[PDB]
Amino acid sequence: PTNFTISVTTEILPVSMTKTSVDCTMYICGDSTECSNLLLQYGSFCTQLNRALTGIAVEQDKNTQEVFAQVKQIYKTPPIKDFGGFNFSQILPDPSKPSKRSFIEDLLFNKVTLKQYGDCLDLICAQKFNGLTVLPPLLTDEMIAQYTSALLAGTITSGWTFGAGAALQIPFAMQMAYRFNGIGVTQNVLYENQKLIANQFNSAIGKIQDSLSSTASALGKLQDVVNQNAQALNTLVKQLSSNFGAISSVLNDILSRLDPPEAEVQIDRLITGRLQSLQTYVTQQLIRAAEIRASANLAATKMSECVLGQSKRVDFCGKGYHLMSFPQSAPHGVVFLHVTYVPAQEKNFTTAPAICHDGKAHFPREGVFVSNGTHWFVTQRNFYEPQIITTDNTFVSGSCDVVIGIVNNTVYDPLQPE
Amino acid sequence: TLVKQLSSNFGAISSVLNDILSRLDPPEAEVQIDRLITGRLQSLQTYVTQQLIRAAEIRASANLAATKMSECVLGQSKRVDFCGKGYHLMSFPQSAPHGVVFLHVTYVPAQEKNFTTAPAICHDGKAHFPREGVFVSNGTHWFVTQRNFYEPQIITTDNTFVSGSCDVVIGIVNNTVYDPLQPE
Amino acid sequence: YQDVNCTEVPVAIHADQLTPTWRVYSTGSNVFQTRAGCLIGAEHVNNSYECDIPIGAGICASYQTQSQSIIAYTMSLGAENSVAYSNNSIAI
Ligand SMILES: *[C@@H]1O[C@H](CO)[C@@H](O[C@@H]2O[C@H](CO)[C@@H](O[C@@H]3O[C@H](CO)[C@@H](O)[C@H](O)[C@@H]3O)[C@H](O)[C@H]2NC(C)=O)[C@H](O)[C@H]1NC(C)=O
Ligand SMILES: *[C@@H]1O[C@H](CO)[C@@H](O[C@@H]2O[C@H](CO)[C@@H](O)[C@H](O)[C@H]2NC(C)=O)[C@H](O)[C@H]1NC(C)=O
Ligand SMILES: *[C@@H]1O[C@H](CO)[C@@H](O[C@@H]2O[C@H](CO)[C@@H](O)[C@H](O)[C@H]2NC(C)=O)[C@H](O)[C@H]1NC(C)=O
Ligand SMILES: *[C@@H]1O[C@H](CO)[C@@H](O[C@@H]2O[C@H](CO)[C@@H](O)[C@H](O)[C@H]2NC(C)=O)[C@H](O)[C@H]1NC(C)=O
Ligand SMILES: *[C@@H]1O[C@H](CO)[C@@H](O[C@@H]2O[C@H](CO)[C@@H](O)[C@H](O)[C@H]2NC(C)=O)[C@H](O)[C@H]1NC(C)=O
Ligand SMILES: *[C@@H]1O[C@H](CO)[C@@H](O[C@@H]2O[C@H](CO)[C@@H](O)[C@H](O)[C@H]2NC(C)=O)[C@H](O)[C@H]1NC(C)=O
Ligand SMILES: *[C@@H]1O[C@H](CO)[C@@H](O)[C@H](O)[C@H]1NC(C)=O
Ligand SMILES: *[C@@H]1O[C@H](CO)[C@@H](O)[C@H](O)[C@H]1NC(C)=O
Ligand SMILES: *[C@@H]1O[C@H](CO)[C@@H](O)[C@H](O)[C@H]1NC(C)=O
Ligand SMILES: *[C@@H]1O[C@H](CO)[C@@H](O)[C@H](O)[C@H]1NC(C)=O
Ligand SMILES: *[C@@H]1O[C@H](CO)[C@@H](O)[C@H](O)[C@H]1NC(C)=O
Ligand SMILES: *[C@@H]1O[C@H](CO)[C@@H](O)[C@H](O)[C@H]1NC(C)=O
Repeated sequence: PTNFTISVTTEILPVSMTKTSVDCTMYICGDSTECSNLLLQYGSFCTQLNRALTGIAVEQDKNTQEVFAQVKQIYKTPPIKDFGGFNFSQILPDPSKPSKRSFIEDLLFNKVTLKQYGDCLDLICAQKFNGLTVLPPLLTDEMIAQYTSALLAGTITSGWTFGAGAALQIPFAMQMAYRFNGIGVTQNVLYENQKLIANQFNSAIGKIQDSLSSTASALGKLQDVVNQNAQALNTLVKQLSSNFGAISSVLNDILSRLDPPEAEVQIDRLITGRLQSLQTYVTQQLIRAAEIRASANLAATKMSECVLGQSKRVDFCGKGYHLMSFPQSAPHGVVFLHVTYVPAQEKNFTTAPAICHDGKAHFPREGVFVSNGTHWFVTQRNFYEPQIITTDNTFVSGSCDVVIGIVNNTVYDPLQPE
Repeated sequence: TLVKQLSSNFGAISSVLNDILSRLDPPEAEVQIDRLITGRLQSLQTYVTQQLIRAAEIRASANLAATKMSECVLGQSKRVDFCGKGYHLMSFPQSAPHGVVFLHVTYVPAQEKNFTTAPAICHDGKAHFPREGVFVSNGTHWFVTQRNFYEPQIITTDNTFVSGSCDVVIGIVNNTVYDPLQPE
Repeated sequence: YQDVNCTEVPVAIHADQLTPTWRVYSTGSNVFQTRAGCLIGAEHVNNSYECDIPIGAGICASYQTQSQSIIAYTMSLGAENSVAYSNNSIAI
C-alpha cells in the first residue's frame, strides 16, 4: 500500500436489565382471608422465589460496577486546548446539555424508548395492584456519564499510562506516534502527514452522528432487552384470567356461591395453577440473567483492553489495525467508538528473499526487498517508503547457495566514502 | 429446602403418608396420594432446574481459570488488567477448596518528574527521530531516554534515524547530534 | 415507600387503622424525599461516603455514631483529580 485511511466504527453492548420483585400472596390470593389461609398449608414456594429474584436484582449492579468503575480517580476534562488538530467536541461533555452528557450520548438516549401512586388512584397500575414491582437501579444516569467523561478525559491527556498506575501527561501527537509505531508503521509517517490524519479523523467523527440521526434500527440490541422484560410482566398479568379446571377464574365468585368444604376444591386448583406461572417467570428470568452477565463480562474486558490500552488481537476492537477507542453510555448498555488504520491504494512490485553481494547473503532487518524494474530498494511492509540497501538495513548470514531465489546486486557501505 | 418441603400437604388431608393409609381405603386414598405425588415431583424438578442453572456459571468460571492458568502462569500476557494491576511479570498458583488462587507479580512505575519534549531534532537540514525512547530536556541540554524509566543518554547517530527535512514536522527544535566515530 | 410522595404516605398506607407503633413511621421531622420514594427514620447528612447499605437512585445509608443513628447520604464516585496537560511537556 501507498496511502492509508482512518476509520471510526461503532459497537453496542447490553450491560444490565430491569430489577423486579413479586409479592406471592397479593398475586395469588389478593387480600382474601379464606385464601392466604389455604395458602399456608402449601409449602415454602414463596421465599424460594424471592431469594432467586433478589439474587438476580443485586447482580445487575455488579454488572455496571464492573464495566464503568474501572478507575476511581475522577479526572477532569481540561479546558479544550490544541490536541494537534483533533476536535473531540462531539464526545466531550458540554456545560449546557442536560445532565452534562455529550452530543453523541444525547443522540443515543432519544432512539431507545424505555407512575406515582397518586396517578394510579392502564397496564402499569393493573400490575402494581397484583404485587409486581420494578425496583430502581443504584447508579443513576448522571453518575455513569461522570465515569465515562473521566475514562474519556484520562486517555486523551495521559494515554495508556493511567490504567497501570499514576497518570502521566504527554502531547497528543507524541501519543499517536507511538500508537502508529505499535502497528508496524514508523513515526515520520505520522509526523509528516499530521494535517491529513487530523482531517480524516474529524470527518469520520462527523459521520457517526449523521448515521445515528436517520436510522431507527440503530440500537437494536438495547431495545430487545427492554421489550422482553415488559412482555414477561404483561404475560404474568394476562395469566390471571385462566381457570385451571376450576368453575371460574374469579376468586370472589367461588367464595360467594360455595361453602368452605365445597370451595377448597376449586381454590386448591387456582392456587396450584397460579404458582406454576410464577415459577415459569422466575426460571425464564434466571435464564436471561446468564446472558446479560456474559455480555457485561465481554464489555468489561473490551473496556480494559481497547480503551485503557491497545490490543494486538485481530478484529477484537474493530476492523483493521487498532489505534484507540472511546466509550459512550447508552441506556442499559455501552457503545464503543473504535479508531482503526486501514491500508489503501497499493502497487505491484517484484521481490526477492535475499541479496548476494560478493559471497554473502544479506537479509533485511525490518522491511522487504522491492524493485521498480531496474533498481532495488528496501521498504517497510505496511507503507511504501523506499530507501537504499546498505549495511545498516541488512545483516549477513551464510553464502549464496542455500537460499532459493537469491539475486545479485550491490550493497553500499556507508563509511567507505570517508 | 428439599427436606423441609416434605411437611407440605399439597391440598391433601395430611402431609404424612401413614395417616392417609391408616384411615382411608384404597379408592378413597388414591385421591390424596395422587396429590402428594404430584406435589413432591415438582420440588424435585425445581431442584434439578436450579442445579442445571448454577452448573453453567461454575463452568464459565472454570474456563476463565483455565485460560488464566495457561496465559498468566505458563507465559507472560500483554493483555491489560488480565493478570493484575500494572505490567505483568509472573504468577504463581495455589489451591483452595473448590477453587484456585493466583498470586500475580506486577511492575508499577513510581515517583516521576516533569520534562520538556520535542518530536524531532533538526541538525543541519535533516530530521532525526529516536529509535526507542523520547527526547527530553533538563532546561539547557537535550537527552534521549526510555519512556518507562528515566535514564538519560546523549543524542548520537545510533540513537536516531534520519527522514526528510525540517519543514513538515510541526514542533521541531534545533540541536546537535554527535557523530560517534568522528573523533577517531 | 416506593413510589409515593412524602405527604401522601398517611393516605397510601391507611395510617389511621394501624397500631401507634406503626404510626411513627408515617409522620414528619425525618421525612426525606429521594427519587426512589419517601424515606422515613433516617437522618440526612450532606457529605458523601462510600456505600454501606444501597437504597437506590444514588442514595445509600449507614449506621453511624454522631449517640447512634441511621444516616442516609449520596454515594461518592471517587477522589477528584486533575492532570496538567500541555503541548511540550511530559512526565517520566
Ligand atoms: C492519500 O489520500 C488522501 C485522501 O484520503 C489524499 O488527500 C487528498 O488530496 C487531494 C489532492 O490534494 C485533495 O483534493 C483536493 O480537493 C479540494 C476540494 O476538497 C480541492 O480544492 C483541491 O484542489 C484538491 O482537488 C483531497 O481532498 C485530499 N483528501 C483529504 C481528505 O485531504 C492524499 O493526497 C493521498 N496522498 C497520496 C500520497 O496519494
Ligand atoms: C469542532 O467541531 C464542532 C462541530 O462541527 C465545531 O462547532 C461548530 O462547528 C460548526 C461547523 O463546523 C460551526 O459552524 C460552528 O460555528 C461551530 N461552533 C459552535 C457554535 O458550535 C467546533 O468549532 C470545532 N472546534 C474547533 C476547534 O474548530
Ligand atoms: C527506478 O528508480 C530509480 C531511482 O529513483 C530511477 O533512477 C532515476 O531515473 C531518473 C530518470 O529520469 C534519473 O533522472 C535519476 O538520476 C535516476 N536516479 C535517481 C538518483 O533517482 C529508475 O529510472 C527507476 N526505474 C524506473 C523504470 O522507473
Ligand atoms: C550472480 O553472481 C554469481 C557469482 O557470485 C554468478 O555465478 C557465476 O555464474 C557463472 C555462469 O554464468 C559461472 O561460470 C561461475 O562459476 C559462477 N560463479 C562465479 C564464481 O562467478 C551468477 O551467474 C550471478 N547471477 C546473475 C547474473 O544473476
Ligand atoms: C543539564 O544536565 C547537564 C549535563 O549533566 C548539565 O551540565 C553539567 O553542569 C554541571 C554544573 O555544575 C557541570 O559541572 C558539568 O560539567 C555539566 N556537564 C556535564 C558533563 O555533566 C546542565 O547544567 C544541566 N542543566 C541544569 C539546569 O540542570
Ligand atoms: C533553527 O535552524 C534554522 C536553520 O536551519 C533557523 O532558520 C533560519 O531562520 C532565519 C530567521 O531567524 C532565516 O533568516 C533563515 O533563512 C532560516 N534558515 C536558514 C537557512 O538559516 C531557525 O531559526 C532555527 N531556529 C531556532 C533558532 O530555534
Ligand atoms: C497488480 O497485478 C495484477 C496482475 O497483473 C493486476 O490484476 C492488478 O490490477 C495490479 N495492480 C494492483 C493489484 O494494484
Ligand atoms: C518462480 O517460478 C518460475 C516458474 O516455475 C521459475 O522459473 C522461477 O525460477 C521462480 N523464482 C523463484 C525465485 O523461485
Ligand atoms: C509537574 O508539573 C505540574 C504542573 O506544573 C505539577 O502540578 C506537578 O506537581 C509537577 N510534578 C510532577 C507531576 O511530578
Ligand atoms: C505549544 O502551544 C503554544 C501555544 O499555542 C505555541 O505557542 C507553541 O508553538 C506550541 N508548541 C508546539 C511544539 O506545538
Ligand atoms: C408531591 O411531590 C411533588 C414533588 O416531588 C410536589 O411538586 C407536589 O406538590 C407534591 N404533592 C403534594 C404536596 O400534594
Ligand atoms: C445540607 O444543605 C442544605 C442546603 O444548604 C441545608 O438546608 C441543610 O441544613 C444542610 N444539612 C446539613 C447536615 O448541614
